[PDB]
Amino acid sequence: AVQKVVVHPLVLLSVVDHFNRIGKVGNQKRVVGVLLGSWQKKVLDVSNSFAVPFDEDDKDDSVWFLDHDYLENMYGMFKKVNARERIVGWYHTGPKLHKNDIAINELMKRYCPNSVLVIIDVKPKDLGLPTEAYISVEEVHDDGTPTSKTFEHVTSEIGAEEAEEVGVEHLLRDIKDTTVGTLSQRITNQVHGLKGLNSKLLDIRSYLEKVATGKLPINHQIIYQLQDVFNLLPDVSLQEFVKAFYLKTNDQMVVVYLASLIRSVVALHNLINNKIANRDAEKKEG
Amino acid sequence: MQIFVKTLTGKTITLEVEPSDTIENVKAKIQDKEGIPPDQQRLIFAGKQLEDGRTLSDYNIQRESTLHLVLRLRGG
Amino acid sequence: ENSEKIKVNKTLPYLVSNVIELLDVDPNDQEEDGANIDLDSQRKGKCAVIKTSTRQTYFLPVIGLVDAEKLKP
Amino acid sequence: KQYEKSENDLKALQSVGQIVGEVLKQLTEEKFIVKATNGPRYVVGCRRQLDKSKLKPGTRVALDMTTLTIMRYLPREVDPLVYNMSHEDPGNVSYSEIGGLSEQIRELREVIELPLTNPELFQRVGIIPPKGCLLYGPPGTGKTLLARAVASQLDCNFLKVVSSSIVDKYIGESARLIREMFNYARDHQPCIIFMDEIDAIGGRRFSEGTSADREIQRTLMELLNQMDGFDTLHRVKMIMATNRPDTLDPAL
Amino acid sequence: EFLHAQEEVKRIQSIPLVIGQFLEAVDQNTAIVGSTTGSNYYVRILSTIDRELLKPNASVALHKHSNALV
Amino acid sequence: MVLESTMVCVDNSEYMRNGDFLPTRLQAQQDAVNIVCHSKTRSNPENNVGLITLANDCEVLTTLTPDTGRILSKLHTVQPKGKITFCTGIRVAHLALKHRQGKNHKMRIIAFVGSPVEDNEKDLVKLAKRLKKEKVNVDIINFGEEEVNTEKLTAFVNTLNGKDGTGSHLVTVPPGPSLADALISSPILAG
Amino acid sequence: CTKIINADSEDPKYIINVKQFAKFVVDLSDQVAPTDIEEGMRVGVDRN
Amino acid sequence: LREELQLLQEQGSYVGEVVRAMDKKKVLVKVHPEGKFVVDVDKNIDINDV
Amino acid sequence: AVDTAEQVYISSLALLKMLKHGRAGVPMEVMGLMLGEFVDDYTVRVIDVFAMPQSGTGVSVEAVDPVFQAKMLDMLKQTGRPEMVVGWYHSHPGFGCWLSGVDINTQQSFEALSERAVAVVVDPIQSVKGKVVIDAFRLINANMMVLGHEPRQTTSNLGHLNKPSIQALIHGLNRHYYSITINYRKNELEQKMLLNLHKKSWMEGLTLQDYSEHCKHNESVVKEMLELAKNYNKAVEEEDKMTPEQLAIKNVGKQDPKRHLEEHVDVLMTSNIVQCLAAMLDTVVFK
Ligand SMILES: Nc1ncnc2c1ncn2[C@@H]1O[C@H](COP(=O)(O)OP(=O)(O)OP(=O)(O)O)[C@@H](O)[C@H]1O
Ligand SMILES: [Mg+2]
Ligand SMILES: [Zn+2]
Repeated sequence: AVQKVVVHPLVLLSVVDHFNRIGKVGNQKRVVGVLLGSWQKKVLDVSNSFAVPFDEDDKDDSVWFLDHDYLENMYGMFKKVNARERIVGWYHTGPKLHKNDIAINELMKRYCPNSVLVIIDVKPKDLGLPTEAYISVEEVHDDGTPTSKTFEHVTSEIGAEEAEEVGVEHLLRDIKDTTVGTLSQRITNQVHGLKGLNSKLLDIRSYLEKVATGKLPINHQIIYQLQDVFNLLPDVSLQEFVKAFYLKTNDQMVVVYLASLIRSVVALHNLINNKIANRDAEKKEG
Repeated sequence: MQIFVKTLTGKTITLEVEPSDTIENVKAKIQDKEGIPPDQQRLIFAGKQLEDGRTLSDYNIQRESTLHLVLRLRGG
Repeated sequence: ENSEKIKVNKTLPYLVSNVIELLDVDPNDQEEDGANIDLDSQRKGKCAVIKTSTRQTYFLPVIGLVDAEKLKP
Repeated sequence: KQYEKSENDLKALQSVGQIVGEVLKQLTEEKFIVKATNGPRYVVGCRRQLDKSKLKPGTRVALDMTTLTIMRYLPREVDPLVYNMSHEDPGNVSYSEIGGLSEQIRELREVIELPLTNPELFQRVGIIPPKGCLLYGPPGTGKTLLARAVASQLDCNFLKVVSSSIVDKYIGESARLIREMFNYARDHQPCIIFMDEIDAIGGRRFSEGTSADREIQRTLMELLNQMDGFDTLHRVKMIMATNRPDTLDPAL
Repeated sequence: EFLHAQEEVKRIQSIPLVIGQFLEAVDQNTAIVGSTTGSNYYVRILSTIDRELLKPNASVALHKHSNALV
Repeated sequence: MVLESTMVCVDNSEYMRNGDFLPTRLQAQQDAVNIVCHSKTRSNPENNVGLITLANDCEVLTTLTPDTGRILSKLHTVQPKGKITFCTGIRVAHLALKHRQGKNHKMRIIAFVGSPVEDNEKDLVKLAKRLKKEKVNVDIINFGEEEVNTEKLTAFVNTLNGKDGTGSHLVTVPPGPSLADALISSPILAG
Repeated sequence: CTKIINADSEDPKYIINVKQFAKFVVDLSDQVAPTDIEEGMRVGVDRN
Repeated sequence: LREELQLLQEQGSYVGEVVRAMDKKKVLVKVHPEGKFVVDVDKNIDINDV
Repeated sequence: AVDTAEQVYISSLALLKMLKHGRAGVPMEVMGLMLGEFVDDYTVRVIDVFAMPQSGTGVSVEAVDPVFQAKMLDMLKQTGRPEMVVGWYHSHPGFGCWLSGVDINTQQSFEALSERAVAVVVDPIQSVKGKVVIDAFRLINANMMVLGHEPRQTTSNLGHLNKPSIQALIHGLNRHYYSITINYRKNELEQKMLLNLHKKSWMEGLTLQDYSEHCKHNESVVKEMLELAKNYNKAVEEEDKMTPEQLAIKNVGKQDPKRHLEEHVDVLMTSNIVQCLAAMLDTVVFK
């Protein structure tokens, strides 16, 4: 239904400052706010946000509040001050997918049809992309309940823009990994993404904690993929997968062998370009 | 009677007026305390815009109610 | 106060010109506030195009002190 | 009410005139490249609201004076010589008033009135109707009068030309009108061009005696090319008149 | 640090930009152009332009006020 | 003036659906809400009047707003159908008044109960001592029909205005379908 | 120095003309009468 | 490299055409279509070199 | 008096609202408010920024109804925590930074209630990626301009560090206003979480690259690299010749071999060494 989402770094930042402004409560508060944006060409866009007053008490945690007058007038100001801008859905600060977010989405779907949510990070530590988004799908289906509804993650990335790329690249001024040569790939995804595969091997190790001791629902629809992964584990090293591998090493290295051969001759022509400027000035200048 | 003039600048200005006074006399009293002509001033009482042609009693402004002061804004 | 201020900005060096064409342009779609402008395309009457005697053409959205009825190309 | 006019006059004196330009091509999404009617070519930007896709190469736009960016697109101009050439005739003379030459009246009707109303007959035979025709004869036989019969029939897309207002002492302004008359002619598709006393602009040619008839033969050869050079000359009929057709260019 | 200053120099490549035409160069990194206002100029260049994309009769950008090669 | 915020909790439970009261049970309590929101507005212009429910789905039907045009629009075909759930009615009343724009207002709530409740008296007394630590004064007004000589509500008001509260009451319902404009003349006259 | 096209009634409001540039609406100075500023006559004019 | 940000704001140099020099260190130079200018020389340029 | 060491702290959060609102309506002069937190006579802190609906012309830009202003500030007090208007900004489109004759006028309106309303210009054109040219200002009295008296009584070695542009010096600087040196409030609260959130990927490197065409692309470069080396088998041969400073000015019409010949060697290396290494890890890891 939706291809992907596009998040600007402003709305990425426009939650953190509110997380600072309610950080004096100390005890517990999740930041929940209205997400504004304009989805076009089946691509979800996210532009602007604010945060709505929201509290939560732990005993009987089914009692939420959205001050809709604050939602009515401030969006009416925002529809005034940017008529290109509209509602796109909502968000919450999302540490660990709290329970009220099954009907918050159903509370305010009378504005946005595909009222998408966004889970963000306030304490960043990962090896992935710390912005997560779901979508609302419902089912009268296989086994669980007559009324069943579960969120599904549509893929997420941080979109840039020519206005804000001026800003963020001025705001970094920090340790950087520019000059992409032979080394940026080695550290953006060869040092890093191999350890990125750690926390996904270890993630399914964490579901594996129920062998005879963990939580009481057992499998039914979790193991059809896990049965496939050991089935779609790749081909063993006996076939011409051995032979055609040596074939292309015997082709890819020849281009490197030519290209390195050129590198020696070019700097040797540079060597004479310094022996023309060494000997032809010691008699001239002194 | 006393009134409150609560600006957008966190600041509250107290004035002594009469209920039959016009708004242009109120903005003249702010000019006596600040030095700003009444064209550069906008007075808001409970989300309503005030006009100099009417008095305080037409808008039911009484003793020690709160006004809002926003200034005129023209850039170039 | 207005007739004083008009007299100040009615000051006589006058770069005389020629009326090329007198428009009929429609309001735009879509305009928004925040960067709203009452000067471009909120009314339809009247815009015009002039040519000065320094061989310079100019567009004008606002005519000025003269109205649109008694003007013609 | 007198005060209400004096307040819009306050509202008048914030407006700034805008540079009339023209779009040449489009470099990137924001890099545009234009040339004013003043002079030099400029590289320019636009608004982020004003349809950056619609700026085709060719159109006429408006600019800012201070920052020099595109504020607005505009349609084409209609060059007020030609607007005051178009529809300023209140003449109401008719075919009942002309008399004696009804053979030519039906002859002249055939090129200007018949295929404009019923074109399907020529398409069946397989020939194209004529572009135009001329009227020669001794002076005072009804040459100018016969066009005035047709002039009381159209009123909006009939173009009478005196063939002496089209020349002036600037460099290219004599040939700019002939471009911008026929550009007005294609924009109003049922249209008739009338060209009275073409001997001023027609001529034959010369071995280049004076300096004056340098830039008239340029003004003449612009007319010859705009008739039948690389353009379907369609629905644009031309009527010309003279007292003596001795002094005409054989290429015309 | 050089790559940070490498990209910083193009703030002169802003939007009010006028058009000339390349004519010749006296020497390294200084050239002679002709604007579309009729008058020719002896201008300095900007260093990051590949010099080997010049002179058939090249269209060039010029600065608005200072009127140098852009 | 005096700082409070009047918060009405309407009754859209399914036992309020008949026609024993004369126009409608719905419209009779509606004009009772209409006259008290004219009594709180005209005695204090700062008080906004919005409505909440205490049904199975504790919805913000209308927002807490000083306009009643949304209140007047929703209370027609409001569909008063649903199981009563008053045990979360304390939480949806109290946490609403912490979403207000002023905490220096007096927390004043009225509650309309016109249905048999199935609460635990041991659960509300933990919620009543919760309101002792939250310093909340609620005048509960009984409508409709209920367990007569209202069970668990005398015990809740007593554990509401305890510990030097001594100011809240329990307006009980008479089991007679009379005109309800005279029943609520005691809260509008005094406290 | 310039060349005057015409005067007009009720007011000075002279129409002036220069060599290649535009035509302006001008006024006198204090040091000259409006008498000998008859039409079609070359006159000297400040630059501002 | 970072000098040129504070170097290119210096306005450009005109190009002209020498006709002939004269007494007291000056030359007669005309510009494109602009009139002839009697201008002086700089100290690093010889008159007989012009 | 003041010490010309004013040191306006802003933020990390406000400037992105400044440029986005400044650039979305760039050729018109958009503007807004500055909602911050005052500190002592020396420094000031501006933390939040919001705009208003406006109405403009070419040379002027105005505001509209003041009921937008008070209702906006009430909603920002109840959500978050209350603040106070420390100033105002506007946006010259592609100009630079100065106070024009109308920009100075509404500043004069705002400096009456508090005397430290900071006037801020943001140019979202001149800012390419680095410098963001901003240069906040504040008025000086033209009465002391009449006195010929030089204000602001320099008592710290901090003001005369950044030099003004000549174009802003053509305008009212320095006869009616002054410049202020500023920096940015940076913290792990924000600085860590825009770096480690923006330029990140997940699979772009544990994957192969169009395996039948990468080796095909390893001929799409090498084929013309032969003839480009034939030019390198040409250009060295015309040396021991006319004084190779001449071989700089002359060769600006056409491409040289020598620089272009080491250009593809970097490309023909990293395209191969990455694709060879990334394939030889999946042999180990995947069974
Ligand atoms: N056939 C005619 N019937 C009636 N009146 C005529 C006729 N021919 C000419 N006239 C009269 O002669 C006058 C001149 O007409 P017109 O200008 O058309 O002559 P012309 O042929 O155009 O001569 P020229 O080309 O020298 O002007 C008209 O006003 C008309 O009244
Ligand atoms: Mg005739
Ligand atoms: Zn400005």
